[PDB]
Amino acid sequence: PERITLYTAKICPFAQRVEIALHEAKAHHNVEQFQIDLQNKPEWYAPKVNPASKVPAIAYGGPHVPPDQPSPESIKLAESLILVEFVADLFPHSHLLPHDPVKRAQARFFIDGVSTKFIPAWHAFSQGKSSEEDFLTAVEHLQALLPESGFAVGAYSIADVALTPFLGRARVTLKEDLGGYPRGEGPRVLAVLTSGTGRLARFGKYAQDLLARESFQATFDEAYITERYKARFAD
Amino acid sequence: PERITLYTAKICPFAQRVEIALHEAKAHHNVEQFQIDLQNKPEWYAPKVNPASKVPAIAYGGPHVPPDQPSPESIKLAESLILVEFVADLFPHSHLLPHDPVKRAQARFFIDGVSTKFIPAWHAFSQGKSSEEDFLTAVEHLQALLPESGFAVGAYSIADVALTPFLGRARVTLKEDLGGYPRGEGPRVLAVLTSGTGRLARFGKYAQDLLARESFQATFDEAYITERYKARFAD
Ligand SMILES: *SC[C@H](NC(=O)CC[C@H](N)C(=O)O)C(=O)NCC(=O)O
Ligand SMILES: *SC[C@H](NC(=O)CC[C@H](N)C(=O)O)C(=O)NCC(=O)O
Ligand SMILES: O=C1C[C@H](c2ccc(O)cc2)Oc2cc(O)cc(O)c21
Ligand SMILES: O=C1C[C@H](c2ccc(O)cc2)Oc2cc(O)cc(O)c21
Repeated sequence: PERITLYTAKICPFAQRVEIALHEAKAHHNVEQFQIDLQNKPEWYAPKVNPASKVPAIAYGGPHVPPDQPSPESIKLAESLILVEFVADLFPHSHLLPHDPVKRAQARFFIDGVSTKFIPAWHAFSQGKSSEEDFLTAVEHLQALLPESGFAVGAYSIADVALTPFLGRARVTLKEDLGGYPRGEGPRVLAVLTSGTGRLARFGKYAQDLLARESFQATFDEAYITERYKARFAD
Repeated sequence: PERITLYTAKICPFAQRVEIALHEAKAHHNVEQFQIDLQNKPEWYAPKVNPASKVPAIAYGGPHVPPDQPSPESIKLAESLILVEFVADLFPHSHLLPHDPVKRAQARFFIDGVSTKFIPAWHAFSQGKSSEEDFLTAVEHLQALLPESGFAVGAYSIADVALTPFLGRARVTLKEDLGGYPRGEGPRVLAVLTSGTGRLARFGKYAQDLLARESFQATFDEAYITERYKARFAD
């Protein structure tokens, strides 16, 4: 494939999706990363890379240029789920996208559930807007899609990529009691989520497997995430 | 491919996405259609086909069975965008999915814009919730993605599939003054949208092309849609 510049941020779970994808493709050392400070975005980012002014975004092909001076000739692509599929499409030996058409749809249907149920339900619960049961209900929906063993469609796929950055950050929010509920309520919810027992037994094992995946650990600055998350709550 | 049963409804734009896709694949006469009455859903639909109780849904493979008695052995798939990609994946000679990885991402990015901007903005405006300018702004976003000529990425693709059912129904809503604004306001907005002139000139030509596409006309019961839409407004 042509040269890739990835515009990312350690803080952003949507961006880690693309970092995980590149790492699964064992291409993480072939691409140039540039970190965007989301509180102080470069003035060139929105007009030259992504008018939505969000990470991730990729500059694909074109001449060799400094990453803070992206070329007009590179192809600009945004949206983490789309970029994950682009990475699968560019590096087929990654096996991110299953060959079988049925298995692809099931991976993409799981992503739909990550997108329309888990993430919004996590957002609402971690901010104190909704109930614990609303969050657990959304997780049980995903659990019900899981096969008896393995990842979302057996073999690791884009489905697991979509979920993992939000799972690992939720773990941090809950382990450290940053979810807006009294002390110990956070850690109790983590155990429900990841113990491997109880109503979310199967999801708990799956969660253990997602967070052990090499690609996740290598692209997850837990110390940086945990430090930022405590400061945010402190306000 | 194995046998396909498609659970659909003339009224539903999300379902027409799959009908358009099948027709582009020149496979519309190979699949069994079953019409779901969304006001009186069969009792077997949710437990045996799609627990979300929505159309479209596909039963894939399995034995030959009556469509109102779907087999446990067929693979059940739901979500119109995912089913459109499944159809592209099953019938590659349809050319619904471009070969080039960059062109696929651009088609899918357009769909993201159809999904996150056009459809929600149309929904809000057609019900009287938001402003005309909010709707036109969302359309101009899509316009800005269009190439100088052709469909969303040049060649017809899944991108155009995603949009067309909502465009053709919006046309009906607006032509017939069913949008909640005084008489003539509907028809004025249609001309803005489809004239090929003005601020939405390029989109207007594109709209002309989407609504002339054979696949759209063959899967669009305009008389049935127009009759239902007038009755709805009449309440
Ligand atoms: S997490 C950082 C933000 N990213 C996104 O919101 C990406 C979401 C996209 N829809 C996607 O790609 O999935 C970000 O960059 N936000 C900018 C900001 O600071 O508001
Ligand atoms: S238009 C008919 C309804 N379909 C959908 O809502 C499908 C949306 C999906 N998210 C998709 O596939 O894109 C439907 O069947 N509604 C059931 C009802 O009557 O409420
Ligand atoms: O069709 C979809 C929609 C789904 C999605 C659903 C809701 C949402 O808010 C965001 C994404 O994401 C996807 C991700 C993919 O890799 C491939 C797909 O075909 C889809
Ligand atoms: O990644 C996405 C998300 C996009 C989408 C975005 C927002 C939304 O609400 C629904 C869908 O739909 C898709 C449709 C596809 O064919 C392939 C894709 O990769 C995607």
